[PDB]
Amino acid sequence: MRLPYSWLREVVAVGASGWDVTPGELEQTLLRIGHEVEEVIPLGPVDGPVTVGRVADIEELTGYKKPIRACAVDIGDRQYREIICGATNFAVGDLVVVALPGATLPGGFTISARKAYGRNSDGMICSAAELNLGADHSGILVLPPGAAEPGADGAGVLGLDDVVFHLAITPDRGYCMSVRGLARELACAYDLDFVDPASNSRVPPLPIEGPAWPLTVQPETGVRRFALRPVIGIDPAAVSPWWLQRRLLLCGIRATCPAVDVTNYVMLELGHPMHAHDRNRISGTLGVRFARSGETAVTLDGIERKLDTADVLIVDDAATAAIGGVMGAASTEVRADSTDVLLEAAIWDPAAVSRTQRRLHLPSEAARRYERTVDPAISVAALDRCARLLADIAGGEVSPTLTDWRGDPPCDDWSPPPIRMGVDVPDRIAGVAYPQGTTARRLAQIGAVVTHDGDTLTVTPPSWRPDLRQPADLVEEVLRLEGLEVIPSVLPPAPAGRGLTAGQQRRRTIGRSLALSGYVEILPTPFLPAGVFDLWGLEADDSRRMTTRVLNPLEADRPQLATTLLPALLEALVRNVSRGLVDVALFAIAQVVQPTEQTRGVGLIPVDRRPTDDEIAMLDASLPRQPQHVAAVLAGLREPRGPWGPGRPVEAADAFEAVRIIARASRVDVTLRPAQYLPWHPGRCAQVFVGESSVGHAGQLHPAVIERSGLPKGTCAVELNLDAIPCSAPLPAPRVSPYPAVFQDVSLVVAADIPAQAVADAVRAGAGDLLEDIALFDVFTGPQIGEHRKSLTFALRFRAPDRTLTEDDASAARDAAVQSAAERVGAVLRGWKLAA
Amino acid sequence: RTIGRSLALSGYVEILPTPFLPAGVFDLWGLEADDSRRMTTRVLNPLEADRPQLATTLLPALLEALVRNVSRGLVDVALFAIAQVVQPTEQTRGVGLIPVDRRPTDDEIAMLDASLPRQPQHVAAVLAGLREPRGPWGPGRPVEAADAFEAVRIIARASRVDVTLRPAQ
Amino acid sequence: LPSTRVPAGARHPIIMLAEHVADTFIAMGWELAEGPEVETEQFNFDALNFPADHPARGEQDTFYIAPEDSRQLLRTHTSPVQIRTLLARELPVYIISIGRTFRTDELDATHTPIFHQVEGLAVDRGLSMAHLRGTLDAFARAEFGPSARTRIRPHFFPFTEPSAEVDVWFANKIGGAAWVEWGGCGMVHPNVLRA
Amino acid sequence: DERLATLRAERDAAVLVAEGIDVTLPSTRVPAGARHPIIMLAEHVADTFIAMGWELAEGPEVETEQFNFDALNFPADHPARGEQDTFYIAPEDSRQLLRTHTSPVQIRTLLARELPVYIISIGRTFRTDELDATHTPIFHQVEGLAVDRGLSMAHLRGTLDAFARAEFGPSARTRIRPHFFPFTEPSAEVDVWFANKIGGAAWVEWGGCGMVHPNVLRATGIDPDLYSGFAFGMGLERTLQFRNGIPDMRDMVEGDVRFSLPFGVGA
Ligand SMILES: O=C(Nc1cccc(S(=O)(=O)NCCc2c[nH]c3ccccc23)c1)Nc1nccs1
Ligand SMILES: O=C(Nc1cccc(S(=O)(=O)NCCc2c[nH]c3ccccc23)c1)Nc1nccs1
Repeated sequence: MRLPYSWLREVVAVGASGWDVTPGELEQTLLRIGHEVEEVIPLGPVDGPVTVGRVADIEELTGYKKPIRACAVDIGDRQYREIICGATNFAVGDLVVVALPGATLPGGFTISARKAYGRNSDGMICSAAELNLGADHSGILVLPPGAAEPGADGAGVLGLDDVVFHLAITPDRGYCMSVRGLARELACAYDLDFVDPASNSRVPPLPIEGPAWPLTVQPETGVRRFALRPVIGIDPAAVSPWWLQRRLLLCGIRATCPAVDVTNYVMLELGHPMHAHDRNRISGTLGVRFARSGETAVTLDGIERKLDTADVLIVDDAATAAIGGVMGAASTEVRADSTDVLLEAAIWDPAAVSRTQRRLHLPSEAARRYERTVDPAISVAALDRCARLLADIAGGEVSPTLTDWRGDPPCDDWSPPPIRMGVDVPDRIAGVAYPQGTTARRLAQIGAVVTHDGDTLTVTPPSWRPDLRQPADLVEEVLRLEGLEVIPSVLPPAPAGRGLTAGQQRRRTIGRSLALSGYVEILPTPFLPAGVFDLWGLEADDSRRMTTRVLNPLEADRPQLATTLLPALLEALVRNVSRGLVDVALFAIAQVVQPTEQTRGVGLIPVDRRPTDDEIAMLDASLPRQPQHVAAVLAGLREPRGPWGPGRPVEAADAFEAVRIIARASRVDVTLRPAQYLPWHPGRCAQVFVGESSVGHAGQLHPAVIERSGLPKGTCAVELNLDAIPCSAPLPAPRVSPYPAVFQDVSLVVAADIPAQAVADAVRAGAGDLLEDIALFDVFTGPQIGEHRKSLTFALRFRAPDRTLTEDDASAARDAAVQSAAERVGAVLRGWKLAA
Repeated sequence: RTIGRSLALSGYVEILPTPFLPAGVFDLWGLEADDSRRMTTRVLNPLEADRPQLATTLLPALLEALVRNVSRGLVDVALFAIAQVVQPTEQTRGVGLIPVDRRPTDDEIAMLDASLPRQPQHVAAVLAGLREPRGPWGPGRPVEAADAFEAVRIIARASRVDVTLRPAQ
Repeated sequence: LPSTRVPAGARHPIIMLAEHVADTFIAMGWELAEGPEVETEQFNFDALNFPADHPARGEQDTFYIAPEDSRQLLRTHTSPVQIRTLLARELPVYIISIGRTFRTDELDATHTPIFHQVEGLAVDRGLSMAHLRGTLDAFARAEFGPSARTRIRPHFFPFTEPSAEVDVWFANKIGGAAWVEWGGCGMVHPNVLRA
Repeated sequence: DERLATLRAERDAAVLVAEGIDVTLPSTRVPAGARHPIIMLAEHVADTFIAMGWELAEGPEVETEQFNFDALNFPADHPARGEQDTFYIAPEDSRQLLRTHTSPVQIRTLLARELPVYIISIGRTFRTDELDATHTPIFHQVEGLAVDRGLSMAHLRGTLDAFARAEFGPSARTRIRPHFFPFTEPSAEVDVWFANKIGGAAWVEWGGCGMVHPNVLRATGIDPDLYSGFAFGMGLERTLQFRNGIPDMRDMVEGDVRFSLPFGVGA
């Protein structure tokens, strides 16, 4: 909301004459009490010959691209200057604003007698933008006839010593979107008497002598007040005086005709939007009713709106007059020949206007004030103020007829309920001991009726303050007017906390551990790539395709939430590779979204109580499963190239090692088992188990998936479900025997298909407690042992707890281990050795 | 903490070092007579009569734990310690008793602090045997000087500072 | 010669900032809370005093879960986590919650649709704006140096009353200390306490 | 060519089995290490008290007699000193020693900081005990000190009980029964109810506590009529021994990698 300081100063000055403050101080005071000041614009300065001119002659220059005009301009004292201008929104006889040779326009432009388009141009005719007077639009500024004589000083006529304040009013302060409301706020801040510009001393009521039009109101539309008054026989050719067109321009409104201009002016002045109907274009009774399915209205701008059965209209016998609270319609629109005007002063339902305007994308000046509740007490006063002013400008009478529907039964008293609040409650909440009588003085300034009953005030807020409705609301009024800067900084004592949880501590350890091992964390996106599961070649019934779906995504082809973190990880990989960073390991710890049934929403639960355990359980059950995952991808070189050697490309074993890093970080033991599971390679994919619970997969990606996806050849990947990895808090007590160890190496021949870990387990199982360590050295194949067999060489370290192991005692333990491998995996001993 | 997490992930095992030096460790190292590391603070009633000198360096204790691991058959080992040393400046100067019916003045505290040896915090590590173990990938890689240089770079990355290495004797 | 054959990685700087924030509040006795990113409208709006027909919702700022009128959405801030914590725990409650949050902003140099938020909630007997400012000032010292403090000036949020916007005095740099708009705060609205 | 694509796929799927691997092979070419279990216990203790608003303090291990004895109300000629329990720094009558507990660090913190003071201090400490299965001459201690207005034994017990829950489970609590220390009055010995194990819950002697003696408050410039203080201390090797069931403390101190590795990295 833009408005100019002069107008705001004028309204404040009625009850505190002589009031005046710098823009700086005004900006600061506005911020301190709660109003965001987006910009402070003083009206761009001019120097020198910038005066009113009158266009005495126009000559259309032909032969150029656009239409150009050589103009004779009367600039004062019977001097006529020739001026080139490219606009077209002016005729002979029009007052304009000329910047003449020697003048300096805002932006540091000096005007000079140039030659242009074949003629001499002694300056230029100005636009409201070029003078930093108002918004840039097509064409130059034209002053209304009789605003000033040719030769008058531009800066004084235009009022360029004024400053416009651009504010962002918060939706709880609708009353502040007008000179009325902001002026009241300043009188509160500055401790001034305030004369309300909507009151009767300042708007004397016009007569009330019978209805002004037939009106039926379906009251379930939420209309709270609906008033009409007519002004007849107005000059359709009159224009608004300069002072009024100016104030509208500084407020962001382009003036058009007195019928419209006067309703925009009173809207800005008092905060009650208004509308002017061409009365002679209404047919019959005015009806306020809901719209029907499929109904249409054409609004002032000539655009057909598709309506909705929750939209409130004004209709007559013939057509639609208004989308009530949002925008008038074409059928009763004031237009060039309109002589008899019916003025609408309505109070619509805030939620109704909100829904309708969002749905139609019509955030009009009217709608935005109704959304935030307009003061119903001032409808007739805004009506009367508006009628007098229209008659005064365009010269008709104000008919003494008046409709004033005020509900059924009529509501005569618009005040909210009273609020009971303890007198020191603002003191407690602020942590300040305010001077005595402070809370009651400040609530008085904002227009509430305050009465004392010991320690308990009763506060009845004014009608323009529907936001003031609990004691909390009243505290904010006291605290903001006293200033928030007076509130001290006092650390609270917080109780002994329990610190971070196991799961939180585990996710940090997983991240530190992966980052040290060379992985770079990304923030994954939860919006899947389009068709990623078709690229992976997933079956139609694969659980990962059952995705939750967003309904208004920022990319229309990426609306599915992720059931897996790999898509986002692979996306960041592709980005790194495409920028020349080809040796990359990335990881993510984030939640997935895995829905169980269909999207089942739970109905609204009353918020005047807490939900019951059953209601919470039902809300939880309605949401998708959202477990925490950890995932990683690797491509390129795992070990970089350097003096040591050429480096080592990523292989599936590096993803297996990433499982082991995560598991070590989680203090749990894993087992890897061969598995087939897209998007992994079928012979290089492992399913990960903690105990007997599957927790995810790891390995190399399927080369077909890599190819269809544009991934680096050989990309590996790992994904684990962190919710499936149980907590462990081990309390180890390692036996550390100091007696000498015995080292023996044993080679076993097994079927190629037997996993190496199976052979190690079998050797450990049979060897017993004497086996301190087992480790795989060699995996050898060759013809002499069998085309489908392989030799595994294990390094065994034996150690006794109480004695030095004899070497025969160790060989007994080996024999037992070899026999166990025979019985379990069919192993055949090939040879043993005393590791030297 | 970050230095310890970072070294432990890179495969080092932390020990609690002992502050009592081994007997004649600096003669074994061949240190000169005036080497600052020989100016040790001395305990007066040690549990071993030939180990009464407090450590000016954490390597003696680290090397002692290494020798123990190696002598028990654990020959591929990287150990580290984060602990303070004791480096005295003048001779053992004690400060006389200050009355305890009042708090000591800033000057008296400064004088007590100045009377104690310098006791900075050190980080140290030792490595022997295989740095990378033997397995299907290959025979493994024995420890080399570059692995100690890499240990500097781990500590420095953990400390978020940049280091330079320069040849030295 | 280079010695680093296992190049170092990096935890994400947002994650590390969250970590530093969380450690700051833990060290003051507070606790961390967490919750889902797909959340019920009950907890993300209705319990927060922010009803259906209030001026604004997710015609313009919220990702909604299909289908139309399922009362599910991607959370737009972490307050529903604070709301869950108030249902689930005994009072007093001192709670930080840090998490991924979702707004329909196009990604440019100063906006991201997927962002990470920190929120605090203290509910106890006798808490005031004075305590709010002390917490905010401790938090600012932790993240911005011992010279930092905050100022508050009135604003509006549906879940607080009074409400304020928080500016942080960023002394250590910015190329010459200035106030910077940090976030928002307020006293919890009574309708939120009843819900 | 339905059957062309069929076998042109079947041979393509067997190219994938041809290039299969034993996914159970070892992958760890950078074997993991381990932060020391005492260090990790200290870390867990420190995090427990930080999370309650307390702060960690540190100080030298070679310390002045002023701070290790005289400020702690423990004079020259009191029954006992370092004829029998303290390592003394040469030469005889230099008033330097290896600290025997971390209280001098708490004493330094009281001189250096403004009140109130809530302080944990964890550090290496030195006693002339021969190394055996239940004693070590070089050990690690934790101590606490709360000095504020209005502190009582009730607060001492609440802190001790929070600490026990952190290190021993939600079923744990403490009992105190009177003892004597020169720096506290009343003094008590602290027993912890170790429910989670021990092979059947029992009380275990944990450490000692008490209210800070007024002579200690005067020797640090604090008026014992305005401020009171409590304090406690527990030995970490002791705590680890009976919590984990570690029969031989030599394993804690000797540096065998086999003792640390099973405790994990500590990251
Ligand atoms: O009050 C709580 N947090 C809190 C309070 C004040 C500011 C902030 S903020 O700085 O995040 N700004 C948010 C702004 C905003 C988001 N959506 C809107 C819609 C309309 C208008 C404004 C917004 C967070 N949490 C609670 N938990 C339980 C009970 S109250
Ligand atoms: O009071 C503090 N700590 C504290 C209090 C009670 C118990 C413990 S203990 O559990 O560590 N047991 C120690 C036993 C002991 C060691 N040497 C002795 C000599 C003779 C007799 C007994 C002992 C520590 N600290 C303070 N800092 C500043 C002001 S008070």
